[PDB]
Amino acid sequence: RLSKGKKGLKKKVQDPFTRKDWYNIKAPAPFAVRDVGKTLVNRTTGLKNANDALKGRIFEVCLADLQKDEDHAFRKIKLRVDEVQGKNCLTNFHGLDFTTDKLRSLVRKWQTLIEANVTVTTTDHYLLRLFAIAFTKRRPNQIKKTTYAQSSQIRAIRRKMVEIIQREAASCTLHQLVSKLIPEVIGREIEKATQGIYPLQNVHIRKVKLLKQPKFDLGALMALH
Amino acid sequence: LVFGVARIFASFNDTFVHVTDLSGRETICRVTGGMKVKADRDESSPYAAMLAAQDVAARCKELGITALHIKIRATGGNGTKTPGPGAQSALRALARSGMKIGRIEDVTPTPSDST
Amino acid sequence: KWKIEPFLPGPFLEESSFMTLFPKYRERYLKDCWPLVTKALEKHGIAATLDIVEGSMTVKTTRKTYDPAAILKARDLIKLLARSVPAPQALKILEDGMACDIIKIRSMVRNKERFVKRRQRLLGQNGTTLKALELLTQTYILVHGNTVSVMGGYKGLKEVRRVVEDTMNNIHPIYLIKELMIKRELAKDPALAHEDWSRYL
Amino acid sequence: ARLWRVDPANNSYTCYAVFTGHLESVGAVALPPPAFLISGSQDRFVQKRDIPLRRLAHDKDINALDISPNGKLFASASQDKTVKIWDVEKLEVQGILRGHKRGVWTVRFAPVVLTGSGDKTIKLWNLSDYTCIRTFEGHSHNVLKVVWLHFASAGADTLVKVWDANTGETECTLDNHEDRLWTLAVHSKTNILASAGSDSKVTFWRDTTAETQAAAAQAALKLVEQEQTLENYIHAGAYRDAIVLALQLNHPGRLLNLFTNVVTTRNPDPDSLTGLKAVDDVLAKLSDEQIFQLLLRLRDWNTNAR
RNA sequence: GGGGCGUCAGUAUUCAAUUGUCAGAGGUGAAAUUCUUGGAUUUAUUGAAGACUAACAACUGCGAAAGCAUUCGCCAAGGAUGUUUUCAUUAAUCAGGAACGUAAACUAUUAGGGAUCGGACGGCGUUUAUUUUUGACCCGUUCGGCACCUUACGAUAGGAGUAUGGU
Repeated sequence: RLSKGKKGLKKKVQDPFTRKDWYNIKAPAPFAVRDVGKTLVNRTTGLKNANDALKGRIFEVCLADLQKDEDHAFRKIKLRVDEVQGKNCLTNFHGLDFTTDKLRSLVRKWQTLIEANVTVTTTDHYLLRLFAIAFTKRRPNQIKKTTYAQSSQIRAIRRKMVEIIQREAASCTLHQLVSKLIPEVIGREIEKATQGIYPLQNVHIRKVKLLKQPKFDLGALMALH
Repeated sequence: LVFGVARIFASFNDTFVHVTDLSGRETICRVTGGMKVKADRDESSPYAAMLAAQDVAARCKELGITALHIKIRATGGNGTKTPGPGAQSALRALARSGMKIGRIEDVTPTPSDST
Repeated sequence: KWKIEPFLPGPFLEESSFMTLFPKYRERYLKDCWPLVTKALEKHGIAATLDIVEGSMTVKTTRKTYDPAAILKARDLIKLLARSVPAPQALKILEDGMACDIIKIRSMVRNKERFVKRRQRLLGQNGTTLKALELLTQTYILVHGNTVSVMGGYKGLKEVRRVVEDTMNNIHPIYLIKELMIKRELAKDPALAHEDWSRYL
Repeated sequence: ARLWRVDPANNSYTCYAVFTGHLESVGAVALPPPAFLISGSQDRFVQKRDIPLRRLAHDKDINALDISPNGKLFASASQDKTVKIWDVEKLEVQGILRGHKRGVWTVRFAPVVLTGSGDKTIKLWNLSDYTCIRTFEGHSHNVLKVVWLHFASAGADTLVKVWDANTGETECTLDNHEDRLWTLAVHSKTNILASAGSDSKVTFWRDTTAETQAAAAQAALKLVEQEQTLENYIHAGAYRDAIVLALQLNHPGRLLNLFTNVVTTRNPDPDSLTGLKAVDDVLAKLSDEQIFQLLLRLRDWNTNAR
């Protein structure tokens, strides 16, 4: 009610929403829905055209509203945007992140998690990091409370994990990699092939991070959309 | 239903009701907690959060988004990792005045090793 | 300015749900303390299931939930029930003015025997210093292994945060309890409502 | 900073004098074609420049500047609780004010210097000793403007209050505005105050003390005249006009004596109600407020059995 | 999760830059110092630096002790087990000496059992396994070791008041 400021500090307020226009967002190819939202960006003119900012921004959106399935209430993906059309905003994959609620919801006591990081490069020369997490399977019809794998057994599990993710992510392009990440084929094959060393309760890939994209090609970027 | 992303920074000293678009870049409207209460003691209070959420929901319904995805956080580096009263009271007032809520997530900065 | 009213009256589009994982020794106690939990969460409008096969508590917002902070209350409730707070206290977080906090104290002492001594010093002789802290701060303190889980009002959360850090940093909790008793005596009379109280502690 | 002409009998307004000055914001301007200009600053660079020089004064941002009508003195006020008077012709310094507790906001010269500060106080200092002659309290926020009369001080507690210097106690207070109050202008001929602030309203006040003093004077004149004509009617025995004048003068200890006399006159008219036909006539021709006031005295006379 | 050297990450904090900002922010029981229209706190994205390695994390593991928790590589060393392995007293103990280095504050067996981890062996079986390896789970035997409980087999190791007279 009473102000607090110093002498001559409140400038005359200008309306900031005259200079703002909306832009619908379309998702790339392998996701089920395409219209995902709307972004309020500044009005374009000379001295910083707004398409530079639209090339700069990224979005973070969950997978439930993309696949229309609430099985994926976790695994928030990130979408860069590099292209613009008329009242449109075409996007591309940038990363895939869990929610910290599920990261707390997976860790139990008296069982081992095994973490593995790889820096793998796809055939389209995108470098990316894959962070996989894998919790140890408590075998039914057992009595002992702690399902501890030995340390050498953990090292063998991590070696097989990095071998699987390298051999099944080095061969495909980025669109096929996202199409394999969506129903979690990688974690299923790690679960299938590590059970001769120590059975694992659940293998997920908890993070995907795209580090460098050396190409801007509208041909493949529009072949997505 | 145009989903805007509401960052609610609920600390013990002041609450920040902040509304952005889906990007995170362009702030639509923010009302801090202390600009609605004359007392710095009661700056972080459920009444302050209720007033801030009512003003933010009024501005965003004048702009016509009428749907929010709410991300709640607190001081998380060496802080408390728990939201103050501002989070509960702001979410209550925000959905009590219109504003179909979408996805709720508590995105607190959790250090892997701080000090 | 500080009191909070109960919610009088579909505010959810995406059907929210949360999960937490517990071990077997908690699976027994949760299996025979669960109907109290699902009774109060049905009074709040949130469906709460328990899975003894995988070992998972789930909450999910139903069609007829109207309080939107109820999902945060329920998420904190299943976090504390996983972290072995007793069931009436975990259900006491569902009131309006309560909040929980977890204080990680294992990072504060490099040594091990010194850490065990300082944790037992925080717990006190026959629990008397711990329940004295609970009385003076209106909190529920549970010295939980490497962590300390406290509940209560936000003021009490801040004071027990300060007391737990100062107990781990070799200041005695009896000294801190004397400090809090002096602060209570000074805040009793509002004739000394705004001075610097450092001349008394 | 700049100097504009005001051409009243035209629509022509020009900004024909401009001053570059220093690198920060010109905070305040003072004026003794005009003589010259003294400009203050957001930084510590105070300057003085002629119309068709710099100096260091304080540590923080300075606030206000004021000239004497003869142009021999000049004082500057700032946030580091010092007020500085210096020689205005040369680059010399005449001294320093010792300090106003938190930070001084406005100075004023009397045609005696006035300092309004960042605390809820206001002081009157001299040239001779450079000490405060007077100190005043009573505000609830900053004061931010002190104006000479023909003194007044605004506040930041939305109240503007006037008082006098030789007495030193508060004369009057004024409570029109909304949230804040910033500045005060004055009519130079008569005493008219123009108060404005962060709120958009500007209020113009005029002095009425001379008018209400004249009204109270003529009221006491009429009072002593009609009180003596009441005593005259009592001494003469004109009970009628005595009773009318007593009901007008509203004091009843004589009205009761007139009523006891008129109901015991020892020679009553036979048709009359109270003995006198003229008192019957005025009791018939009483107004509503006089009837109600007479009833409010009648209950008090009816209490006494005498 | 023994040590050294390199390497790889992870957040968080600080600092800086780019935008959207647009009136406070920060502390406290209240305040104040301070930062704040050249835009603080906040929102997003990058970059650098230094630190540390959450949750897993234990009535556990390793090291003689202080101590030791990110991945991978290299370098020696060490423990226990097994062997169809060797010299046959080399050994035990410590005078002298030698290497590693803000705190305190409630305190010949015991006789087995239940857990625990490190081997080695055995196996009715569930899951790897498209079937053999092999591993996970369950069980038994055997050495070895941190700790629990029971039993001992036993043991054994001046203060407070009140006065009186001096100084």
